[PDB]
Amino acid sequence: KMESRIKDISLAEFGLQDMEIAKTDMMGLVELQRKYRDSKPLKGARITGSLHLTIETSVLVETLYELGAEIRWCSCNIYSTQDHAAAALVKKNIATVFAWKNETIEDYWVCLNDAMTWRNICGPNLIVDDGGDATLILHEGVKAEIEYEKYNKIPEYLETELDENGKQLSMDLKCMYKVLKMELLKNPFRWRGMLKDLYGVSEETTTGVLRLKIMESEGKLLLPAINVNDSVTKSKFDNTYGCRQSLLHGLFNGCIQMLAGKKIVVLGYGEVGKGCAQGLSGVGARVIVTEIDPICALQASMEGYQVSVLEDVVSEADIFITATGNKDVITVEHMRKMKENAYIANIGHFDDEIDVYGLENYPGIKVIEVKQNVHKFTFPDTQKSVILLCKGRLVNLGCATGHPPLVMSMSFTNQVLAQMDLWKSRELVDRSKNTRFFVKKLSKELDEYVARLHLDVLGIKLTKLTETQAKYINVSINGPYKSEDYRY
Amino acid sequence: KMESRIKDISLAEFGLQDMEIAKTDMMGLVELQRKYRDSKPLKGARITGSLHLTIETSVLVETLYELGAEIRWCSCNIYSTQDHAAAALVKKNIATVFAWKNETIEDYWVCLNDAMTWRNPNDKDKICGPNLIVDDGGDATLILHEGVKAEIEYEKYNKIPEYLETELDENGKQLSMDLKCMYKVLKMELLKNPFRWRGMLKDLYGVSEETTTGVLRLKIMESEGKLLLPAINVNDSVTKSKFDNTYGCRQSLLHGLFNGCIQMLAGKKIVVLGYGEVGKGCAQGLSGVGARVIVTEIDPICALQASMEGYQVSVLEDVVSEADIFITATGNKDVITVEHMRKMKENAYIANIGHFDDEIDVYGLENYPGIKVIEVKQNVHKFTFPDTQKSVILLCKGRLVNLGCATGHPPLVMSMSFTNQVLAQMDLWKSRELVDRSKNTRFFVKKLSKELDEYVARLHLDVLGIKLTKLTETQAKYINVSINGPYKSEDYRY
Amino acid sequence: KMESRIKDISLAEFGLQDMEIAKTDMMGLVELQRKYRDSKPLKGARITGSLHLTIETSVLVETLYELGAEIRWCSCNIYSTQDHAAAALVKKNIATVFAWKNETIEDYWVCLNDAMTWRNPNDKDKICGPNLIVDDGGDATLILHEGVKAEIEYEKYNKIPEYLETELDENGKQLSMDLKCMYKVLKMELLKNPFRWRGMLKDLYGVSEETTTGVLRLKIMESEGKLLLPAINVNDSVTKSKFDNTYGCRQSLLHGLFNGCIQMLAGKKIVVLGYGEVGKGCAQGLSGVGARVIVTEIDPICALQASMEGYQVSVLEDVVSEADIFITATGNKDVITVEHMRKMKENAYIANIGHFDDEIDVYGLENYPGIKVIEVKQNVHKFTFPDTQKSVILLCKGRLVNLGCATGHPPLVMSMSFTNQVLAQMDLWKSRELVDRSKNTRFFVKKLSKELDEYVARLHLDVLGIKLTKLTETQAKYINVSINGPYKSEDYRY
Amino acid sequence: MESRIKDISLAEFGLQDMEIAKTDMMGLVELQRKYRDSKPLKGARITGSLHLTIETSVLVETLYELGAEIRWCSCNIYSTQDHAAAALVKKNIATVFAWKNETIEDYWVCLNDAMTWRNPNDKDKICGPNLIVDDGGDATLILHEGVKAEIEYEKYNKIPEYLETELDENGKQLSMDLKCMYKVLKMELLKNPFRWRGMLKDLYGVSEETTTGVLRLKIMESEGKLLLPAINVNDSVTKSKFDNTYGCRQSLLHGLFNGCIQMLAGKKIVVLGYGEVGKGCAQGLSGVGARVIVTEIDPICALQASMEGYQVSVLEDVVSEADIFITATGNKDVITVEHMRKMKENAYIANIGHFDDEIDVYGLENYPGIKVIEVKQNVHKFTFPDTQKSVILLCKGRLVNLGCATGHPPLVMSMSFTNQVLAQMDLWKSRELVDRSKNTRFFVKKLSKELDEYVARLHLDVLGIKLTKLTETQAKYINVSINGPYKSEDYRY
Ligand SMILES: NC(=O)c1ccc[n+]([C@@H]2O[C@H](COP(=O)([O-])OP(=O)(O)OC[C@H]3O[C@@H](n4cnc5c(N)ncnc54)[C@H](O)[C@@H]3O)[C@@H](O)[C@H]2O)c1
Ligand SMILES: Nc1ncnc2c1ncn2[C@@H]1O[C@H](CO)[C@@H](O)[C@H]1O
Ligand SMILES: [Cl-]
Ligand SMILES: [Cl-]
Ligand SMILES: [Cl-]
Ligand SMILES: [Cl-]
Ligand SMILES: [Cl-]
Ligand SMILES: [Cl-]
Ligand SMILES: [Cl-]
Ligand SMILES: [Cl-]
Ligand SMILES: [Cl-]
Ligand SMILES: [Cl-]
Ligand SMILES: [Cl-]
Ligand SMILES: [Cl-]
Repeated sequence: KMESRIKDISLAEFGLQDMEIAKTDMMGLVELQRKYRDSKPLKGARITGSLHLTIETSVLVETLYELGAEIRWCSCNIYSTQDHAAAALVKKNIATVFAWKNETIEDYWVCLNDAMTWRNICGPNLIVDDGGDATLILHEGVKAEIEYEKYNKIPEYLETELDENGKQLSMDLKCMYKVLKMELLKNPFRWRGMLKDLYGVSEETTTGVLRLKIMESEGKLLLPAINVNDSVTKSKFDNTYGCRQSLLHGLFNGCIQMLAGKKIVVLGYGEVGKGCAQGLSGVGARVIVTEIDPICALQASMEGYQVSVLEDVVSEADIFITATGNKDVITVEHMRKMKENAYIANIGHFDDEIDVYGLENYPGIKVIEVKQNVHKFTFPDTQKSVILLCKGRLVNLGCATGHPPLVMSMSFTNQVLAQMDLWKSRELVDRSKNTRFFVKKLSKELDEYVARLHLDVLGIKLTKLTETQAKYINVSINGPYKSEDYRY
Repeated sequence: KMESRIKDISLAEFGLQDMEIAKTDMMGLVELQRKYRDSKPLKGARITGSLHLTIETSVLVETLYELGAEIRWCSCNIYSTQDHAAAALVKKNIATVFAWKNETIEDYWVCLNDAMTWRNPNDKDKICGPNLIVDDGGDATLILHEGVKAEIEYEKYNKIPEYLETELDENGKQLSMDLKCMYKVLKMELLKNPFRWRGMLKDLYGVSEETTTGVLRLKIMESEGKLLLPAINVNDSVTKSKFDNTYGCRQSLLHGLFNGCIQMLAGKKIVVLGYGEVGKGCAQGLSGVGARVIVTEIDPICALQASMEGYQVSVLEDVVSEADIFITATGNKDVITVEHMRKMKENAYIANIGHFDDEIDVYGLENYPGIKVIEVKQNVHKFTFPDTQKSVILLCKGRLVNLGCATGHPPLVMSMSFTNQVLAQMDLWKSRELVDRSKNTRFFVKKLSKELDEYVARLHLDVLGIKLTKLTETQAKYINVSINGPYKSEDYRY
Repeated sequence: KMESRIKDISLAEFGLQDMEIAKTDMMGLVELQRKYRDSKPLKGARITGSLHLTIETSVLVETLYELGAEIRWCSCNIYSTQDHAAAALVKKNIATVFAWKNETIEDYWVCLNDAMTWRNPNDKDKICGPNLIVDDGGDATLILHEGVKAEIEYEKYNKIPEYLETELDENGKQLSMDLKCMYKVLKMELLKNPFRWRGMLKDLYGVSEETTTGVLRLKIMESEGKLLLPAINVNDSVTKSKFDNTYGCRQSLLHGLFNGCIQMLAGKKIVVLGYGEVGKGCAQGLSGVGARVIVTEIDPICALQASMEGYQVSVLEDVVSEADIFITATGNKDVITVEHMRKMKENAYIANIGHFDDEIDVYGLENYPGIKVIEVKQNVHKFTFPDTQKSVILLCKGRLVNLGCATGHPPLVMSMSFTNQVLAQMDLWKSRELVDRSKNTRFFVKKLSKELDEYVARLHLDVLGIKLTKLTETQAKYINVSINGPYKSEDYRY
Repeated sequence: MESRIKDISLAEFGLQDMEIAKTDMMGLVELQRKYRDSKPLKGARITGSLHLTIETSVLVETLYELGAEIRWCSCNIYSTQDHAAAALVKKNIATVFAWKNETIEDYWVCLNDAMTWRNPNDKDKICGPNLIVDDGGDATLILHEGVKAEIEYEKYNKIPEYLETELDENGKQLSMDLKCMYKVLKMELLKNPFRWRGMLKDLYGVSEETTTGVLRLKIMESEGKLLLPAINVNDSVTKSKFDNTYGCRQSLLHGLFNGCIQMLAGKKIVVLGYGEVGKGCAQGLSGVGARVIVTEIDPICALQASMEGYQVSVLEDVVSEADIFITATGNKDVITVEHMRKMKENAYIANIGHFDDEIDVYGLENYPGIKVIEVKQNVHKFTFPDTQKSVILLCKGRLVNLGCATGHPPLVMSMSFTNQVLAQMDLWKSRELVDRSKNTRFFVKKLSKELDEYVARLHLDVLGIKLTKLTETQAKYINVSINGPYKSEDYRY
């Protein structure tokens, strides 16, 4: 496909308006445009992006374009796209987009595959990823081509509708496999052909980084990678403060009830859980925390929160928010013990945290649409119901518009810097000898730079060290100011 | 009009779903239905309501209906109606509704007038008014009193009064759109029947007023001896002012800002003008998500309260150029002027949470010479001045942002406010016989008792799993109160 | 007793230093001194005070002195006196003081009686009483009323009444130490002069009551027609109840706990019994340092307020075995019983912040069969039950922890409370002539006006750099108030 | 030989507080229960330089129950709790040299005494400790400076001139701490010029408790001057994220409430430094209604403060209007005399960073014609002669939480001290690998994440925390062991 696939081009005007307003606070991206718009450090680069296509993301895409790159983009979640944002990008020819709000799981993988396809067929030079789906289709595509040549037929794991243990494959796996199968019939050298020109990936979130580290250990990582999620100016701000506002927005839109005085269980008290808890407390809720890490559990106590095992609180709590990045944290057996009209939502990257499949396929269960992406499930034996927000997917992006511009600018300034780093290192990626790669992070020098670029947004005034002071604490006047192990 | 005027009847199904979910937390109204649905304490009563037609309001209307009343309803703001809620009411024949989201100011007054019009049960042909009124902001009460004034002035000179035909006030300034459109309706009614409004007085037994601003208008009429019917101040029940006004807004304001303002609130300087019941709640919510609240206030006691909560207290002039967002919660007039807005910084957001659009000089802004306006989104406008080229974003034309850009307060707290409403309506209706107009031309404003105020609270304890302690005989005697209450003096401030 | 009784006069220098520092924030008292030191509105008045003798109280006493009054003072609690503050007053001859930290209950009543005793200015040999009383808790008011009762009963049978000699109450139970020691003083005074107390009535013009508990005792006397002098309820001024009671305790409780309890508050389950003016503040402070507050309450309205602030509301029975710390703020009796304390866990801390030691059954605990007690530190005792071998730590024998283990509320907020006191004393004194005892005559309890309540707040705005906004003529008219106030209705709850 | 303390009769009150404190110090209670029989530290001589509080008494008791002989001194002239010191000497747990309100001269004599041990083989001779528990780096400093002084003594065969002078290399007066330390080093060169180097033979390591002391250790490591192995206890997650932050949240307030008579609500309080400590200080101050203004040099920390609703300014722009100033930088000359002269009447100034350098106290006390008066125990009001304005300083610019109050509470100190005991056990168990016949560089290391999580587990029951346990599938999905560790080494919590 050389032209874009979006919902409505006429929404472009509203998108450009929001983009300009958003830029007031996205000073990091505005500075990169101002500074590098003439020198074009990314000239000639082909960038494919798999990341929530929001207004904030449009400014990221615009920044990459102003720096000389050609762009192809898709969203990393079926409900997160903002149609007016997508329209703005195609209206100005900044990028070729394959994204719309409320995609089917089938269309999600077709869009991702389209975004990965470039014309003279070849692939991208760089990848901006959030969740690891773009990275996954690449690696699984290479595996599928190896297995295809070995037996000279379509591999049986792609045609079966079951996994290795007899259980149904997830819809995401079936739809991806379906795309990989269609591509083996067109060209069985497609994916391995892309490797010649791939110079790296920037990964945005915790869950995607986990998938990258697993590949690194096993020696299966096929391109350089930069962990953007673990920059201080991303994990300590986006993950925490972003969700503090973003979760509330999502709950206010999907849940009609008052949060004050309710017992709200936050499962997981990591970077995201901490923020969720702050916001919920901020509007009068009584947060109960669930956690497996004894250090994180103690942190929750120190902030005045009760720490319990879900089993002891499931019958009495009013709302459940999963923020673990784990699997089967809320089971169907848990949901049956919940009380009438208990709300369930997820803010971790995938829909595995809540057993949504088990709930939808429960024998004789009744489901009704309460509103746009909010469903009420009623069990036949007890006659009790539970309300699920946007089928267990990211509520902050599914029921609302995700994090606001200021924090996304910090996350995206890191992305641009990561893309520039990977591109500037092209020459060192020699595949005639080195087919195996590692995950690295951006330096603390750049991490502090990202923070400096956003100080004027909030009228912050930094103090400057004197020569003597700098020497006393043993740091340079211009930084960095802390050790690599410092936790902020 | 004997049939309803709404946006879309097919949205009724979604409305009934939200109503059932909302009822999980609205235990006060659910209890009143359970208790009085058989005895019908309001049987035969004709109730007209002028109050934001939200899902929460649908449950209020349903409660009044289950208690035997016939209902006619309209919204008290052009942007607050939830079309699916309105559809649910007409779908089940609970009430006759005249309301839709995004009404014109002209249609607002026509809807209110329609809601006030009833067909005479004796002679299905003639016109009469309601027996009771549920009001929020005082507009239903205003059209009644101004209608009576207009009829007095009509008979005196035997012609349409000149104050209704002019488009200017007593000083040469343009009348507000709300006054022109109301006057236009009063004029049309003088041509149909010049005894319409005074005719309604025979059967009017009272009004329940929901908000601070409407109560102010009632107290002014009481002092001047111009109040034409009994009134109950629902806003000053402890279970309304200390919960709805404060905790309702804590959530409700944030919802409105999140929907209308795309920016992050954390670290921003947000000015909350007015630190009363509403301002206090607004400040709590804003702080809750990391904002730096600056407070403006005229009351030295309220100003000190703000300091004790860690907030800076300043005059708007000293903070207008640096602050990022402005929230008016004063119940006053011209708190944000055009001269203030010109000194604001690029893309500063302005919003109002007090009952009317007077707090911000919206008329002055829209009519500023050579100003450019553009719609950022549904009910959000960006105004750009021609000389400085700087812009300000206004949320829903300076009207209630919590109801204009969002869905207002959540069910739990509205159930507390509405349980008071039902009790007020039952009180006014039960006192009918004492309202003798052949002699008593003087009416007053009263409040519900503390006994009932505590009752409202008891009805909602199970929603949040609250467990009350019960006094022993000795304890009750020691603190000099009954085991069953009331537990505090009338002057207690909670 | 011409001369004072205090612990150590050499501590006077430190007291005068703290007084000057405290005055930086006590702008209300500093303004009254500046304004009235020349005109002496209280010249010739004899004032007896029964109120915690802290540095803050020294500035109150100094203010009354600069306004022309002669002063005699005692503390209203055996642990609250700050010896350096008492020394400062006697060093400068501002007042005659009878107070020291760690008084015995016996000495407490002797000090109060001494403070009530004055030398007749006409005939130096004879005795008389005060003209005005500054009271906190109602003990000065109590000894007066019980003294009059004792004299009536003395003349009736011409002998010492038997209720004063017995060590038991009407049901066989031991009298409280406070009753025994007061009775012992009243008995001595009947032997010196059986017309002493009734003689004081001739010149008594009123009492200013500082706290909730004392006001309750005044209202009971008012109903029964037993109140023998005019009274002003200072506690219910907005600038007292909404600041002192709430914000004072937010800091003051923490100070007390940090000094008496060695443990960390963060993450602990702390039960606050009573969520009134004081409880609300206690909860804010505790949350502020990471505690998990659980609330007990009998009032459904107050219970709901606690929920809205994110606190769990439970009955003590359901949380007594698991909670770590217990804080009583009810103004009630037997809220923590010995049966409750036996179910508590090892080294659970128990403290009280309500005015008297009745909230916790301290007598029952100290007299429990075979119980072992040990002093952990200055005014902190650990009690160990013999059967379970478990222990509970009690802070300063169940008396005011904020004043017993720490120094009470800080200057800023006490200045607001004490500015009301001075204004109350001036009011009572200026009304002398209207107090005619040759006639019926029932006395009542009244409050200060809102005009004065706002005045108190204005006097403290500069302390925190608060900038008030001023209403325009139009704005004042729109909201129907004077530009200079008052700004709210009498029923407004702030 | 025998201890030096204020009053032995206060011992009974100390033992009472120790037992109460142990209810929450479950980490130390568990170590005692577990290792009291096997005595993993048997035969070890431990010298400690750390605030002698009730909490510290439980640490000392734990080390004793594990078989060590102990000598102890405080690491600050105002932090000692006399009843705690008395308790240790009453039960013969340790030999103590500490009392509240020491003179700077006596502080260094106490530290030197604590470092002195009687040779077990030949009772006549002197030796040093095997292990050192340090907080601030003073025990580590006297050792290194003592070795330097002995090298310079033999070279020139005379007392080095830098020890006799009362001035530094630029003509400025030496700090009292340097003069008094030098005075002790000089006296020891006259008794025995091989004393300090003699201790090196048996030194197996030091556990450093605080940020500032770690900085001093890292400087020595870079320069190749570190003379013994070291463990950075301060950077364990169960120390920096709890003690530094949550400890101060309560501890600062306690100090201010005791030293400052004023109400904190509504006041503009400047917290200089928004690091681990600053964050906690700000939380507590906000908790009681103050309006916190933050000062910071780090753009990342500055942004963190904004996100919590705090204004971030340079001191110059807020010094005339702010009411209270709290230094938490670990830096030098953050509050100067020129700053204090611009402050308003009765502005309060306090420090919570480890040393008194953050505030120019020397400059203030020695200002021409200044008047000083004692407001109370360790609180002084200084009045400038030209403007007539005054500033109140809390405990001469030293740790206000420990100077005006009792420091952090037991729960968090148990977490910090459980790390200490584990560090001491680690250093002692590695003795054999410390071979000085080969002159190797010594480095600073940290405890493992396995142990860091262990410390947290030991304190879960104190607050009734209930941990969830991962299933086999879950553990595999997130790629961790069911028993941990649960996070990567770079994770910031
Ligand atoms: N009182 C206590 O009980 C206690 C407890 C723990 C640590 N400490 C001490 O507190 C100090 C700080 O500890 P930490 O762990 O927070 O250190 P940290 O590095 O975490 O924080 C120090 C902060 O100060 C900032 N800073 C440095 N110089 C500055 C200047 N001139 N102006 C503004 N900001 C400046 C740094 O950027 C940093 O954010 C250390 O001296 C440490 O020993 C004391
Ligand atoms: N408004 C937004 N636009 C784009 N990405 C977002 C937004 N809000 C959150 N995210 C990203 O989505 C990721 C989770 O999929 C987060 O780690 C975050 O970086
Ligand atoms: Cl619990
Ligand atoms: Cl490093
Ligand atoms: Cl229509
Ligand atoms: Cl200011
Ligand atoms: Cl002009
Ligand atoms: Cl005597
Ligand atoms: Cl005057
Ligand atoms: Cl519960
Ligand atoms: Cl054992
Ligand atoms: Cl030499
Ligand atoms: Cl030299
Ligand atoms: Cl500012």
